[PDB]
Amino acid sequence: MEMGRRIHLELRNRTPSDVKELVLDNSRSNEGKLEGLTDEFEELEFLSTINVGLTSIANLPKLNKLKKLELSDNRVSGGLEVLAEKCPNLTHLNLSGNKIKDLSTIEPLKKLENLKSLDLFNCEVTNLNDYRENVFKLLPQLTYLDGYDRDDKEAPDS
Amino acid sequence: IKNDWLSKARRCFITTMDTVETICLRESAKAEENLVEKTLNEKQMWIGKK
Amino acid sequence: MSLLLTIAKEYKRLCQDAKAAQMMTVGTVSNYTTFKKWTTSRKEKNPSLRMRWAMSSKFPIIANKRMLEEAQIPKEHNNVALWEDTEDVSKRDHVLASASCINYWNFCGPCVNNSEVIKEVYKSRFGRLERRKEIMWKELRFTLVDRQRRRVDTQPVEQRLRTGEIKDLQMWTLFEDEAPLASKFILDNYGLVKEMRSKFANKPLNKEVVAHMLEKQFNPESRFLPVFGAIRPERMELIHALGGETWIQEANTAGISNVDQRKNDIRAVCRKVCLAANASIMNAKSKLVEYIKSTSMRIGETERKLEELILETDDVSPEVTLCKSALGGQLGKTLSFGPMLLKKISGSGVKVKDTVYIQGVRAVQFEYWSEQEEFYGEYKSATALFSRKERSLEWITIGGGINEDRKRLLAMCMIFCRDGDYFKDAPATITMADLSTKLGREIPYQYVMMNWIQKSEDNLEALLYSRGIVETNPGKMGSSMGIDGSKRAIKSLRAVTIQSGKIDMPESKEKIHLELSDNLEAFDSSGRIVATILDLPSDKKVTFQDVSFQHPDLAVLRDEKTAITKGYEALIKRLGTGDNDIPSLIAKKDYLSLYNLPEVKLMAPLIRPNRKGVYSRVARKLVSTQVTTGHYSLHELIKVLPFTYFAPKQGMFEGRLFFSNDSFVEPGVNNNVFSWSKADSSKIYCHGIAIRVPLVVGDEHMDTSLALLEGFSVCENDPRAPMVTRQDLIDVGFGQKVRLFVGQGSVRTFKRTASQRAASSDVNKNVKKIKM
Amino acid sequence: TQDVITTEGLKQSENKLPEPRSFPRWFNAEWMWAIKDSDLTGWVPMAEYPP
Repeated sequence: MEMGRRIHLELRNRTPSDVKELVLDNSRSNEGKLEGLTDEFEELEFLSTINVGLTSIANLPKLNKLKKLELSDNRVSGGLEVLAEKCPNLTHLNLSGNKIKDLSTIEPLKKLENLKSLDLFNCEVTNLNDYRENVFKLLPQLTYLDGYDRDDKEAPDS
Repeated sequence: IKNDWLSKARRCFITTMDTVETICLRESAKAEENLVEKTLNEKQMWIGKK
Repeated sequence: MSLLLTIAKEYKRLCQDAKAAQMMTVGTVSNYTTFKKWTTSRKEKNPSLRMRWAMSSKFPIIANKRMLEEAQIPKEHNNVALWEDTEDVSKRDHVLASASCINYWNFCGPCVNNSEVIKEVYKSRFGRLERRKEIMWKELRFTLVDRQRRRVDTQPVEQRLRTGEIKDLQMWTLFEDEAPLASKFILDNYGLVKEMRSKFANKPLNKEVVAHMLEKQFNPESRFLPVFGAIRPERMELIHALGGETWIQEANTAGISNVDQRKNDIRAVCRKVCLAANASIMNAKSKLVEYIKSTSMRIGETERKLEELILETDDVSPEVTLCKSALGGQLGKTLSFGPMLLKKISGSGVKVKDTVYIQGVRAVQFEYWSEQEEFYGEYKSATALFSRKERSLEWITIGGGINEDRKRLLAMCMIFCRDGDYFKDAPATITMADLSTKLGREIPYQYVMMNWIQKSEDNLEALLYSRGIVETNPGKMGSSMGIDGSKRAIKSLRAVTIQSGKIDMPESKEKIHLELSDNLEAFDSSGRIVATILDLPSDKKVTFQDVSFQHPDLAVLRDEKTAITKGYEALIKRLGTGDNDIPSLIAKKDYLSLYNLPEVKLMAPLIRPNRKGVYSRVARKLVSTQVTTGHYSLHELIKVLPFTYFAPKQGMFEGRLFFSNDSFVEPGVNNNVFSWSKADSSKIYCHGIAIRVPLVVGDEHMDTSLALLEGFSVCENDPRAPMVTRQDLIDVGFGQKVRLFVGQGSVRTFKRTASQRAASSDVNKNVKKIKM
Repeated sequence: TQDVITTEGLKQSENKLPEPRSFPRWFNAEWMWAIKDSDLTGWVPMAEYPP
């Protein structure tokens, strides 16, 4: 459909200030750009944008209470420093299915001191040599990677 | 009209080329071989009396 | 926005006038078309001279004003005039300008985000370029090419449609808010509309241009041209650069945009159904219609119904002609006689019976026309222009290129006209066993002789010998044909002229209705037999790919997969509107009811009893998650509801949900047993069988205005019900009335209850009763 | 003949040479992957061992 109508539909007369969860999967976003989001969303604690032909992160407003994000199936590449200012209280992030080439694009995530788990699957970076270890050495605060901690410790359900 | 057409006198090239290649392709087909240079150099065309 | 207010103020000003008010008030909207002509009427005798004269002027292009100001295009970049404030007399909303402006705009003007959309707009021309890039040119030669003037098609096109069907495609892919009431075609072919819609939605484009280009996209350009060699659209589009009357540019173009294999497959399928439906002597016709309707085939990505394809096609072949007759399609004025083609240029006649003794004394009646009659003919790589007269072949002029084909054409033509002594006194060899009733149906004499000639060459030689042989007079040696189809000989067949160069094919843009008999004999408003079942290959075995013969008799699968497919059809049959159904229950979040539906109870025995409980727990769980949140995948629900009959138990879930027949379904990934795609969300592929899902409720992928159209229907007008938006249709309750603007100048009333029964069946049944 | 040649403009078949190329930057990655141990084993067959 379209993020505008999809959102207006999910919001069954509810103000954009009392929700704790939101979903936008299987929609489309013009120019691969977010459209309709603002800082009004304060109580938001979860977000999911999947298979929406997305390619960048520029119109993302400031969200503090956000603590979990999902951007799978899109083609994002390069923009990963906004997270240190908009969602500094973020813990879980996932990017499997996006365009990621090198590690320099990942470095900014070090500033997310609240980061706990990260998920990188099917990306070009994964096809390198000794990559789990180099990432772990870059982001020490991290413990879980793609659902697996150092020593291949499977993470619990939730 | 005379202006527009004179400014388009370049048409003669088309007609002359068509006639010449209408003679050369026809002469070349009767023999199933590339006979254009020979036709151009050799074929004699009566052009007057003297 | 404010623009809306501007439109309303303009309408108000228009209505304040008196004349405009009259013309708007009276009549319907169609008058617009009329008004569209009385305005902007001006032509020019010699356009070339006018354009050249105009271009000299300082400002030969009218242009928009506000767009130029917005784009910061000044009058003069650098001592070069571009435009000057003025108003074009006719438009009154434009300003003169010069051509130089375009160059400036082209080199430093406003740039759009992406212009790759043009590749979709002109897909035909980019296809032309892509095809041209794959042609390996070999070598120019010179020779007198033999060209035959025949009708052909000059554009490779997929899914060729009619003008009526296409018009909805433009409206339903660009202007949905003003789409007319849903037609049969749009409902049937919804994958194509979705595919076109996605490319041209939320885009800055001139909509009219795209619509016109889709019109050309779906139009196979038919032309009457001279032709040489094979006949394929891939060549005819550039024939001008392959050969003329005196030269030939050899080139291999076989493997580009294959369009002949699908025509071949369609004809093979028509042959198969025509040969199947000959078993029922009393009701062959009805069986044929049912057989055609319950069959489909895949074209590229989409799956299309065979009935529509037959209507669209233009294959003038005996197989297709009969099928087109049964459905009621009108067809060309083209006869057939075995694997031969004919076309009556002139003449007339009337049936006249004559006896033929098969062996000793055995009278067999055969009918022969009685008048002069000219006929073009066409056998493989050969052609003719023969004529008959009162049971005699007056003459035949052939212009083919092969001896064998020439002989076969001559023989089948002689048979066509029932000339020769053999028709008077049958050959000794032919017997009464083969004369008739191979399967209880009489076979006239001519088709007996045709089979005789095919059986053995010696019979053919005898038949040709039956036609008198004379001595080749001087000069006529070249225009003579021996028994071996020689160009010249010392003795030759009587009145059999021969020439070089194919006889030009006639042409006629006529459409004749033709019925068919109980024995599949196609009459055409007169005695003529255009086609029959006794002019088709005897039989052959073929493995058809990407086809759907969803009919019991025409099936090879066993009772197990058929039972599962039937169960899934039944489960999809409860997806219709009305209370106590899947969509309504989902709206009421009553997932519990789904577990006790009748069709799941019927389908439960199949489920593997050893681990029925464990599977039941997983599928009973997933539905709730889908149901409660409001984010669900209808296809997964249908796939996993059969397992929700039994009581949950405890156990480990490996990943696959088996049946009792060693066939499983994995929850999420498409497999042979159950498949689908997000592109065409209106098909379910169960063991390679297409099950159409009705369009009564949208899904996250399929969600759009179309996925609900079937649910709605028209009803008696009630002015109390509300007037809603097109988008709000999703939210209306089942069995709730609502008024709605439709198309242009139509306000109707729609009730969300699906009532579209089969019309053909009821009419047929009622009409049959009239004959008792 | 000579006229045939002059007509077709036949000339010896020029022998082309392979164009030179630069340093492969991806051989290293391929090599490193080759040094990895895959999930599956025993692709190659071998004979037996006598007494």
